[PDB]
Amino acid sequence: QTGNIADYNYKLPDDFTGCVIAWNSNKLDSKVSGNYNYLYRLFRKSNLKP
Amino acid sequence: KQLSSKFGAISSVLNDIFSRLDPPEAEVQIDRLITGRLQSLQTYVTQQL
Repeated sequence: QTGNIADYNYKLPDDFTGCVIAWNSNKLDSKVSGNYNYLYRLFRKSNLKP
Repeated sequence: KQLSSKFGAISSVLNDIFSRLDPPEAEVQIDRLITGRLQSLQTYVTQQL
């Protein structure tokens, strides 16, 4: 897949022999005030090797 | 002239398929193209034999 996270943050190769596991958590990762404890990279000089 | 055959692919050229489609289906398309080319080569080899 080609996108934003898959391009410069975490790229997956053609062969993986596996998959991902995801779930929704709107309580532990969210606080009453602003929760700005996570950062991600979108600018890069070139592509990211997997 | 058998090299200019689509063999079920979008085009007879391989770089366009490599740089256009996603690798999960591009690998299948290249596999089909190269196995068609191998079948044609085997037919030519049998005729030469």
